[PDB]
Amino acid sequence: EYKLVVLGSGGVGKSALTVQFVQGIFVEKYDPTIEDSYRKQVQCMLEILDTAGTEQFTAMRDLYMKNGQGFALVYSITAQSTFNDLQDLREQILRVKDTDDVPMILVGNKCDLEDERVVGKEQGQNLAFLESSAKSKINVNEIFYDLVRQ
Amino acid sequence: EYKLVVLGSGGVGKSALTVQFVQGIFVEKYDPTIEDSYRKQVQCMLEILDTAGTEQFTAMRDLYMKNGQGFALVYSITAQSTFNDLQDLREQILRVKDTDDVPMILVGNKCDLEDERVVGKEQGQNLAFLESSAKSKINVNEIFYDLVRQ
Amino acid sequence: MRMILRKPPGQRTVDDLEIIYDELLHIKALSHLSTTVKRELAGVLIFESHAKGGTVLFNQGEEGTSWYIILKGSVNVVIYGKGVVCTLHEGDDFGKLALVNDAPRAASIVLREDNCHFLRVDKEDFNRILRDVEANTVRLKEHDQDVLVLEKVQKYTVMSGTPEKILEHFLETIRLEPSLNEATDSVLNDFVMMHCVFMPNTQLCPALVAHYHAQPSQGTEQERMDYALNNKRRVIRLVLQWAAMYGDLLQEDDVAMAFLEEFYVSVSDDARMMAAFKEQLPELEKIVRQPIRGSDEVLFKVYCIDHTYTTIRVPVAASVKEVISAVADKLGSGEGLIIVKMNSGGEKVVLKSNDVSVFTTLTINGRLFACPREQFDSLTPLPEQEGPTTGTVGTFELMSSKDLAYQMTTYDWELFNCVHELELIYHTFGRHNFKKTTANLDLFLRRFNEIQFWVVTEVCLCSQLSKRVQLLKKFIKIAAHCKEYKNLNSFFAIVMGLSNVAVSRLALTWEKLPSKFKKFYAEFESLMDPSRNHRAYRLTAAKLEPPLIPFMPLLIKDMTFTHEGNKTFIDNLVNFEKMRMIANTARTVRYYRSQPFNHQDVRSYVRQLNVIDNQRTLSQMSHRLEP
Amino acid sequence: MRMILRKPPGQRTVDDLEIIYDELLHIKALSHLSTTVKRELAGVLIFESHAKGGTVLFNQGEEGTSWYIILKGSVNVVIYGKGVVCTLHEGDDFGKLALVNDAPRAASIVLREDNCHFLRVDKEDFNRILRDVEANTVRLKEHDQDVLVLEKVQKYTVMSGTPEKILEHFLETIRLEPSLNEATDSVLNDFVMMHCVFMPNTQLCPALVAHYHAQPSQGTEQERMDYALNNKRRVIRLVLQWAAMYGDLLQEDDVAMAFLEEFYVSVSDDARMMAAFKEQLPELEKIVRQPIRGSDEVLFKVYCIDHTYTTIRVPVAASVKEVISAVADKLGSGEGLIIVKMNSGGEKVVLKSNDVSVFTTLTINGRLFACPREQFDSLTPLPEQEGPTTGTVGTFELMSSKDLAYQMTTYDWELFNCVHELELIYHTFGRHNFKKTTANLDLFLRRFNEIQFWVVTEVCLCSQLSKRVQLLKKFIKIAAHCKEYKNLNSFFAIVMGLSNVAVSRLALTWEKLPSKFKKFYAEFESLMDPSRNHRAYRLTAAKLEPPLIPFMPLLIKDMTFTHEGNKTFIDNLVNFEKMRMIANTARTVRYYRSQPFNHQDVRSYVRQLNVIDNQRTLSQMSHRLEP
Ligand SMILES: Nc1ncnc2c1ncn2[C@@H]1O[C@@H]2CO[P@](O)(=S)O[C@H]2[C@H]1O
Ligand SMILES: Nc1ncnc2c1ncn2[C@@H]1O[C@@H]2CO[P@](O)(=S)O[C@H]2[C@H]1O
Ligand SMILES: Nc1ncnc2c1ncn2[C@@H]1O[C@@H]2CO[P@](O)(=S)O[C@H]2[C@H]1O
Ligand SMILES: Nc1ncnc2c1ncn2[C@@H]1O[C@@H]2CO[P@](O)(=S)O[C@H]2[C@H]1O
Repeated sequence: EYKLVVLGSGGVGKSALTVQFVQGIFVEKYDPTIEDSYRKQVQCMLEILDTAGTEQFTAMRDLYMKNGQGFALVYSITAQSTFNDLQDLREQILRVKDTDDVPMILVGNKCDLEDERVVGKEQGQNLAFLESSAKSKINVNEIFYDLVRQ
Repeated sequence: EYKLVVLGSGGVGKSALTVQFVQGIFVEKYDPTIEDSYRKQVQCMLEILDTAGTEQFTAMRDLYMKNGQGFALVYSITAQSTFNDLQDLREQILRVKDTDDVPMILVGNKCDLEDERVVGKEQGQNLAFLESSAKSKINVNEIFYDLVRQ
Repeated sequence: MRMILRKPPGQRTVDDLEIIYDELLHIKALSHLSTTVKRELAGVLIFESHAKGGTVLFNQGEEGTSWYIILKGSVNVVIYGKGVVCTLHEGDDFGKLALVNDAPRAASIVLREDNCHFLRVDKEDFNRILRDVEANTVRLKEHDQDVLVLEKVQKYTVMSGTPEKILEHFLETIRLEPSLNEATDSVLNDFVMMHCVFMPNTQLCPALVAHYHAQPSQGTEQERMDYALNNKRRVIRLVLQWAAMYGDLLQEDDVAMAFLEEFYVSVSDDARMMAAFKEQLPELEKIVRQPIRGSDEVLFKVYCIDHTYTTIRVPVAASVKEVISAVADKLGSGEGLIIVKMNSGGEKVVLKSNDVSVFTTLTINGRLFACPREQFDSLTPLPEQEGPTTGTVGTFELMSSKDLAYQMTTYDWELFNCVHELELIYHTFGRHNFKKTTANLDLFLRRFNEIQFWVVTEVCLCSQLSKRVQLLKKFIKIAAHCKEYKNLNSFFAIVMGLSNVAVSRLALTWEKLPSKFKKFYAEFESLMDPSRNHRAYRLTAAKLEPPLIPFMPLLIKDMTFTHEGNKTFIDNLVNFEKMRMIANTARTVRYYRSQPFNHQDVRSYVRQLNVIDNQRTLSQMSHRLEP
Repeated sequence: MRMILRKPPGQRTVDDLEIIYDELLHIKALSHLSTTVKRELAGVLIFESHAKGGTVLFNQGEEGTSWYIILKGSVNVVIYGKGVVCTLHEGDDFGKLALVNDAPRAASIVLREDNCHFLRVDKEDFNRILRDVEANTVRLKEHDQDVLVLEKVQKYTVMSGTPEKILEHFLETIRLEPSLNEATDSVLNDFVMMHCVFMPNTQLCPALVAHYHAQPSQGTEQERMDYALNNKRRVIRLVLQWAAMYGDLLQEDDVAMAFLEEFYVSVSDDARMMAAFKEQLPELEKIVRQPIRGSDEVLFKVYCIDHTYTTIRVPVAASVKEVISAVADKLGSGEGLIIVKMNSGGEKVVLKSNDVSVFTTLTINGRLFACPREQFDSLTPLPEQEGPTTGTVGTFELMSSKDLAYQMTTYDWELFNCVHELELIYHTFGRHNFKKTTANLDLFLRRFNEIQFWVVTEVCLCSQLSKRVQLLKKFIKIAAHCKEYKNLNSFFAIVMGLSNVAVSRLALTWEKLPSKFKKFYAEFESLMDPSRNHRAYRLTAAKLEPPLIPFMPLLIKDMTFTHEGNKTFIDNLVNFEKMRMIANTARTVRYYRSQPFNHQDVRSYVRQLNVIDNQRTLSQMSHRLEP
């Protein structure tokens, strides 16, 4: 039993990453209302606790931070703002469970679209790091593999 | 609930008539070992108690005569002997259930093959009468319809 | 052989049957069927021949009595108002859909050429032999493209299609018999709710008028008259369901209002002249906290960097571009304003010109600023955003736990009943795609945060340790009464307020709480377990009966992942399987609200909460209560 | 697109998947699959290309790891010892059978031309997506005819095929692992038992020798050596099962005895030279009332019209033609004899020259006559056929009910164990088709009538009403003890004797019977109810455990209707579904006899019954006991 948490601002691609990992978009219909909606066997059983859709409810992210053992901090390399939104989530993680260290990875999502790119690999590298794409399925599984390793 | 009985010598076509009525040969596999093997809904539920295969066990035909309410006396119009075998079965019917009258029909089976014919329509007519064919499915249902009418 | 296949089923001999079966093996339409199935069909399949091109096998609207395979020749699939939509050739089969769904034929089938041969299987034989075995997708085609895809999920249901073909499907299959009222309405509901995504009123309304006036191209005068009359009764039925789904929302749509007004005129004229629509005409005549409407006007303050403000007066559903233009009217500017939302903690978001109805999407203490881009980093929050500095314990301490929870639940029901089901769709697929407000949903969602921050605010403003233990106790009781009233939303809001970092920090307060209430709370907390898709919450709500307020954040999450998890279009066709998934989630809400829910000082308090929503402020306050 | 289809499954993007799916819709091999199934396959289907004709996809004997669809080009299906058996073209699929049955490939697949393209789905993906959906019959073909038809009844089982292809199938799928001994033998049993109907030893023995010496036409030297070694172990296994099924019946078949003797020489020579067959060779070395054999000689009396007779000495399995010729040797005739069976009641049946082993098919008191046809109507029965005129009550009255029933059941077990399972097959399909005796089955079937007529005889020969009530009582007790010993056959025989018209007539005797035994009997009688296919009997026998003697007339009826109800050949192929149905009925007998069963005067009596079987005589006697 593991519990990984997906964090970041809206429009970053958290929900896409979550579905693309646990099942896959378009190959199967996705029903988010069933006991196994966010559980995948990987030899470990992972639940993905994702904040997509509930970012306005800060109690929701705190509840998941409390239960989360690994953390993905996702931004869009097409957006400035989302990258800058990242310092605070990292900080809030250390506060809810009362600790010092927590396993986590920084994710630069949407890497496939580079004619719209405004953040560089460098900036994310300066800031575990991965440049991924949920839709292009680049580095989707890797994200959640790293966190079981941490 | 009805109970019809098929009688006559061996090689006459009793079993063929029975299967051709209750289900059909070749359209479906025939399993004689199940509760509904000889039952057909027709609005009445008929069981066919057939002596095919058990002619050497006279107690078997007596047991069926005891339970039977209608009777088919079948011969092959390719055989002399089988026609002559018929007087006695008629007599044995009146003896087992202790009665005077019993509903029954005389059946001249195998009517399709007439280059092998040795009994005539006349002889059977002299002797309810039907010239039938189990394989050519001529008059199969009629046989058992007549008996519910009687 | 044709003789054999012409013989009635019951007249086929054992060797006829054998000969037929061997020929069945050379037929590609039967190739996926078992040996068992094909020997059964040997006794039941009919050979049918017709000499003349233009011969009619069956007509649109008729009962489905047969399934066919073409052996020789070709047929036209003919639909009223479209002519020949496709042609089927040797090896194709048709007629299965009507048979299996017990629905009317959706097309006529007409011989395209002289001398066509068919294998036909009639209904009772098809249902006993082929119903769960002849399981091929039904793919309806028009000008060599799929237009409707239906599958066994027992009937074939719509999986995908074009907007027009989906409408045509749902229209035709309407059953008008009164004993079927509820069943018919249920079948229409997915389309009626979800059409805004794939067939907006601009397209749907003209389609409905066109369908209303449709006439058959085949049949005697009486048959034609009867077909077209029932067609009109079917269109009217759909309009009635469509009108009912919108209710008061129709006023926001001028196209839709104009359609319905003219449709009412059409039907009342036709009712008179045709002596029809006796039941449906009066139904239609009827149709021709209070909810906020997109056309309601707001007086809204928009701030400058120097903390002066402009008051604009614009529709609730105004776009950001419309806000900017209104602000420029009053400041007399041409200096490139942007609109930024600012939170009490100083967190800033630039809004897009595209964004609509943004007023109700501010955080509890959020404000809207207008400024040139160069001012973005220098904006600072207003004192009024920072919340109260003194408690209100002296007021609500003197109020019963039960009265508070009841007045909370009453207000929560007004807010929840103000939310139109369509707002859930608009919110999920994105407001700008519809240019509709979700103001009611927005304010109801914000209530969850207000209650939560109310808890944290009052605890953190309570200096005396002893009274603070009594606060913890009273909130735990308020929550218990909320859960008893089936207000699960406000129950979790209090529980989560109690879980906030600034409150859970207070060991001296929690340590001192009677372990009776420590156990109550520990249990409430376990009900929030996210484990196995919130199983603990899910099963809890599942046991409850209609008048309930669900845990709203999880509803929004469900909707979000339904939308993101599933493609709206599949091969350029509407993914109707996705449409039903979304519509199911919204009917869950309809179910929660299907039964009604059964002290002016308590009322006024509960409805006028003033709250700190700056988490930094609350943690600073917490740390000085208990270092 | 080929790039896309070449990308590993996990590297396909959402738009790759969409593009792939739209192309899947143009593939006829997937046309019967759901939308749901085809979008799953979009992420899993592999595109495979090969440039050169003669390229090998897989070899005969290998594990089934993939299912294929041909997109472009063609392939040869290649089988050791037969070369190219067929060719598959664009649109055909192959490789499903090995995958699903977890069996070895039955053929190699070789590219027939340059540049062939394939869609491939690998095993774990096939089993999760396609296993209960890709349900097409497997039809193996050779020179454009079906040779094997297999279906899901979870594996594909053989429904029909040619004798040679069925043998090849059952040989190849033998599993040699000791942990699978019972499972492997069970799978072979239908073929091993039923081959006499469709592949007699004259054909099977040469086929087995040919298979024993078969060599692969592909592979390295070691691979070829190993294949051919395991092939030989598989043939040996089948021969061992075949030999065991016959047991002592092999002596009746000179072809089969000669085959097995030479096969033993082959295997012992090969064992030495190849250092193989360490376990199987000794097993094979072993193989290289008592039952009557077809080659046993009988001394049989054949009567003239004047009631003199000839004694002939002929094999038990002699045909009627052989009987006639033996009689003519002793009467020195050339005057056209016919053989007629005559019953004690004077009923006569002319036998056909064709009939074999007729001696044991006479009624209890039947005799055989030889005569010119002109004498047929004038034949009259012999005094010795008419049975006893005095009872034996004074003998068996003094014997315990329990001792009688036990000695009866002991004798019945000797008779029942004398019947070889193959006699049930020969009896069902007709003795002349095999020229085999069913002497043991015949005598065991006649025992049912002997017991039945014993009852009627003793009741009808008992003049004193009082002692006759005691007889009725004692038979009812004998029956109860038979049913306790699980001898259901002899139990029903007594019950049915008691039901005979001549015994049931005797109201003064039944009226006088203690109602304790009236109730016992009324219950026995209900157990015989023919209702719902003898449900009362069927369920009774079903509850019992192995050492039991079933109700034999119903077993014969079951077999009769299995044979008459079902065609032996379907489209010139063996109907193997029928073969299994017959074989199941015979293994029911094997089960009944799978556990052993656990007073010289009683023994001698029970084994030397003298009986009246003339129903007229018995009714006449009955009527004068009680008018
Ligand atoms: N059975 C049938 N159903 C519908 N249209 C038919 C028909 N047989 C012939 N037609 C004609 O074919 C025409 C095709 O174009 P329409 O405007 S649907 O009008 C149609 C009719 O005039
Ligand atoms: N675009 C389309 N609309 C309706 N029916 C169509 C069609 N394309 C093909 N068909 C076939 O025409 C048949 C008309 O009767 P059905 O039972 S609705 O089944 C239909 C399909 O088999
Ligand atoms: N993969 C393969 N499996 C079997 N035979 C093959 C093969 N590739 C080539 N062949 C040859 O094709 C020949 C066809 O006839 P054969 O007597 S089975 O011998 C065969 C081999 O010599
Ligand atoms: N006569 C035959 N014998 C064996 N395989 C055959 C055949 N005719 C066609 N095949 C195909 O060749 C394939 C060889 O591997 P399989 O998993 S046994 O599945 C087989 C069938 O798909």
